[PDB]
Amino acid sequence: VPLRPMTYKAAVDLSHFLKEKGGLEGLIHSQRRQDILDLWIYHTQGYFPDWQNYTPGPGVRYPLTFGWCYKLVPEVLEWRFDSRLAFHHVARELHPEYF
Amino acid sequence: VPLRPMTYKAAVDLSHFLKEKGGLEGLIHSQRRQDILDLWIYHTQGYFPDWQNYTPGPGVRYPLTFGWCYKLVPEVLEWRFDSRLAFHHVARELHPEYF
Repeated sequence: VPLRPMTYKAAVDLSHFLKEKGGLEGLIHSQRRQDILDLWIYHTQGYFPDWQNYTPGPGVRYPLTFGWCYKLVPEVLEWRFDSRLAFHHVARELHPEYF
Repeated sequence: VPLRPMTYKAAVDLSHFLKEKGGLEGLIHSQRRQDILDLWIYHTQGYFPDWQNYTPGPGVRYPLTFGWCYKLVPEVLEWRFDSRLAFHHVARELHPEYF
């Protein structure tokens, strides 16, 4: 599918789709796992795999892409959904440098 | 100045400018007062005066425009600044209908 962009719209439609039809919720996090997810989406939906970044730790890793509603919570981490993320751009609040 | 749009960028630059050089902070709210502010900005900076809407009450009136960081708190209200507004689109969280 046409190489498209990761807009806030996309980030939710997709963020949503992963909850209502999938076991990402809870699933322990690993770089390799993220990559197959990232590579998959990129092929399935078409978004270039470089948007799924989280804040640097320690603690909770808030997504850098507003709209994407999944943070990584406890360094063993899990894919924890959270919809106040679809409205609160936490990661920008904490790390304004990144934006 | 060229009739421009009220983008999140503008909404803060402007939202900021009002704190660091003005007594809007606290000032009791009235429709008429808002209007002279709205009409002024529109002339000064150039933004068509129809962006400064807040949520319907009771209670706190969160701005409908993300970026604009001023809510109306207590029905006598005041122009109360708040920067977690530049990151949290509260009004969309509460009233998803409006968006």
